[PDB]
Order: sequence, then structure tokens, then C-alpha cells
Amino acid sequence: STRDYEIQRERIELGRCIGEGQFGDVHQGIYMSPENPAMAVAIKTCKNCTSDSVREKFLQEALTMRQFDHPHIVKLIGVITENPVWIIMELCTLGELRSFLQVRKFSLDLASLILYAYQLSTALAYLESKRFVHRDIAARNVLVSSNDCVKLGDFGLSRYMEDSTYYKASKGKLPIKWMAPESINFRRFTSASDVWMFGVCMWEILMHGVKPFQGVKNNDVIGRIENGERLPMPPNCPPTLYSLMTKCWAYDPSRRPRFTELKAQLSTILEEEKLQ
Ligand SMILES: Nc1ncnc2c1ncn2[C@@H]1O[C@H](COP(=O)(O)OP(=O)(O)NP(=O)(O)O)[C@@H](O)[C@H]1O
Ligand SMILES: [Mg+2]
Repeated sequence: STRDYEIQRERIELGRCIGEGQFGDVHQGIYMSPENPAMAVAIKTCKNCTSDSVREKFLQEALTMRQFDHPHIVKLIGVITENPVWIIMELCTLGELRSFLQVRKFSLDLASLILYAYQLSTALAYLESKRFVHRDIAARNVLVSSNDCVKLGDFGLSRYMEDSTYYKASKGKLPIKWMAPESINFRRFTSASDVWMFGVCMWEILMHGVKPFQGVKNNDVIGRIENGERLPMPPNCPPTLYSLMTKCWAYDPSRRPRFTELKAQLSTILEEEKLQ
């Protein structure tokens, strides 16, 4: 056996640019075979892939993704390691969640919103059981496969915990408004701080891709949160769901539900919504 991720460039047809990553343009394209063929893919490119250091940082997402196999985590298809260096993944054809929600607003009901939240909770309980911390949970990093299916991507910041306590910190303009207080205060990242971010993500989804604490300053937000202030209940969010969100935003990370618990409660809230 042994899964070989090295793909041949002849099997790839490069299509149009569909976005931008930190290392370069992302394209859609086609991955081909003589048999079991025509597969639409996303292709991340890398501007400066001649530098060992840039190349190493870029291919690390791919290294992290070869560990995962989940219906709601973006799948790694392979890599081309010869220059120009490419990362090949399954295409999420409907794109970014924020854009999708803002536009498909009048074609989606409440049950679809809770479903997306539920699907993400299964991907995160999966990571939680593998002792993997994401660190960048936000609707901006959720992608849409189809109308009834979202997937977590962006594994650039994702780290494997030896289960031992925290992660450290390197560099980057921190998404303060999504961050748990102990991540802002101690640069501490755990499954519990992922849960905090997921609560903010759920809020976003329920607000149809509106951003948390808009018009508020990154330094005023920290103080608001300490003083006990929380993001308001979204319009037509069920009281049971908002209660769930508020538990995710417990200042003490030990008081926050685990993902395995959130998964079960969302499943129950989803049935009640579809039922009533
Ligand atoms: N599998 C995919 N399918 C469709 N679009 C994708 C896919 N992967 C990436 N993209 C697009 O590329 C954009 C950036 O992807 P992402 O993984 O968040 O890159 P990044 O370098 O980590 N950017 P950042 O969010 O700042 O950390 C996404 O918002 C999508 O528009
Ligand atoms: Mg990233």
C-alpha cells in the first residue's frame, strides 16, 4: 500500500482565478484520468516557490491535510512539488460562506442555517478527537460544496497538540473579534478556544454573513468581553440556540461545552426546527 500524493501536471487543466490566498492566487481547474475521471478541483499557487522557506510554509497546509478524512473538512487531492508548486484540493463550487449567505438569503430558511452550524460542529468534534486545534474558525474560512453542505478549510494556522496545554505564537494581524480571551491574553490556543470561535462563527451564519463587533475597536472589544458583554441574539434565532452560543462564550474555558456536546445539541435543535 501507501498513498502517493504527488500528482502529474499533465493530469491538471488550470482554469480561472477564483480567489487569493496568502501565498498567491487560487484557481479552479480539472483533474483528469483515463478512468474514474473529470474532477473539478481548486489549485492553490505559490508566488515565490523557489525559496525553500516560502515553499516549506506553503506545503505545510498540505502536510497537515493528509492527516484528515472527514465529509466536512476540505479534502487534499495532492500536490505538485516541481516548480510552479501547486496544492490540489476538492473544489467547493459555491465558494465562500459569507458571500453565499448574503446572496442566497431569500432562498434559505432557518433549518439550513442550523444545518451548516451542525456540519461544522462534526468537523470540529473530529479535530477535537485528533487533538487538533484550528485557530482560525470564522465564516470566512467556511466553504460551500452544495446548498446542503459546508466544509471547513484554511489549515495554515492549524496545529497538533501533544494534548499538552497550549500552542505558542508567531506572526500575523490577529482576528481579535473571533478570539477567546486566553488566546488574546496568553497566546493560548486549545480546543476550548476553538469552541469560543465557533460560537462567533455560528452567530455570523445566523446573521447571514455579517461580521462580529462591526464599528468597534479591537482594543475596546477585549474590555467589553471582560465586563461580561456578549454579541446579541440574532434576529429569528431560537432561544435554545442562543443559549448554546452563550455557553461557548464562557470566559472560563473549562465552562465551555466540548464540540462532541455541541454536535448533539445542534442535532436536537435542528430536529425541533424542522419539526416545528
Ligand atoms: N477548496 C476550495 N474551493 C474553493 N475555493 C477555495 C478553496 N480553497 C481556497 N479557496 C479560495 O481561496 C480563498 C483563500 O483560502 P484560504 O485557505 O483561507 O487561504 P489563506 O492563505 O489561509 N487565507 P487566510 O484566510 O487569510 O488565512 C478562499 O476564501 C476561497 O475563496
Ligand atoms: Mg490562513
